[PDB]
Amino acid sequence: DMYIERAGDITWEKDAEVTGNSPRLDVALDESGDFSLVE
Amino acid sequence: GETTDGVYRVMTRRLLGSTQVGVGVMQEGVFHTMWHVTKGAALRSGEGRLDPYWGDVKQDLVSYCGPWKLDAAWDGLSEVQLLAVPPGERAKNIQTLPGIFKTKDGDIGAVALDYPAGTSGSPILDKCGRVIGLYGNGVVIKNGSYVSAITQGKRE
Ligand SMILES: CN(C)Cc1nc(CNc2cc(Cl)cc(C(=O)NC(C)(C)CO)c2)cs1
Repeated sequence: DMYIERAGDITWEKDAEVTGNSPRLDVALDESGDFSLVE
Repeated sequence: GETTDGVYRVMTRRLLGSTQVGVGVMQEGVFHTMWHVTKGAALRSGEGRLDPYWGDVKQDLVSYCGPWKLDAAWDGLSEVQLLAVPPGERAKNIQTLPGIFKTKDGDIGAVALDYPAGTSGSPILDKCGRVIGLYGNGVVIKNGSYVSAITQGKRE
């Protein structure tokens, strides 16, 4: 049985940790909501 | 129940101790999460109850108390912030420039950041603090790393 707890405000924060790449990927989406890589 | 706008953890006691199964966004009195986090079950906020109002397993989205409220969109250019809420850790902003899921039905923004499965539902923000979608449905790439769609619902 499931409950929620507040974790914070939804704000853009000046000088947050900037990271991650930007891949362009070929994906399929099935009826069950699963993404997969095409090639 | 707590109806305050903001980001929330989704918790279960059904496993060992208290386990974070994911994250959602409270906005305009409606709780927004991913379907795979709750499987459409009811939720507790204190001694208030939240009942599911809308959902769709293919979009992997679910709204509680009211219809989906979040209509902001990635502009396909600017950087965004994942407001990540990892299990047992503080809310942290992680800024990134999204990649792309190319699909037969169209292109979606994608964010390439690794977090435990319990971070599913964490909101993705534009520069004005608006939620442009939720993190936690996507794919594992040729590296073993995770890439999530920017998953956004429709407003009516
Ligand atoms: C297919 N949909 C419809 C249902 C499901 N989707 C999931 C995806 N869970 C998830 C979420 C997030 Cl934010 C990270 C990870 C993850 O594995 N990340 C590392 C770093 C690779 C390992 O910790 C896994 C579960 S069922």
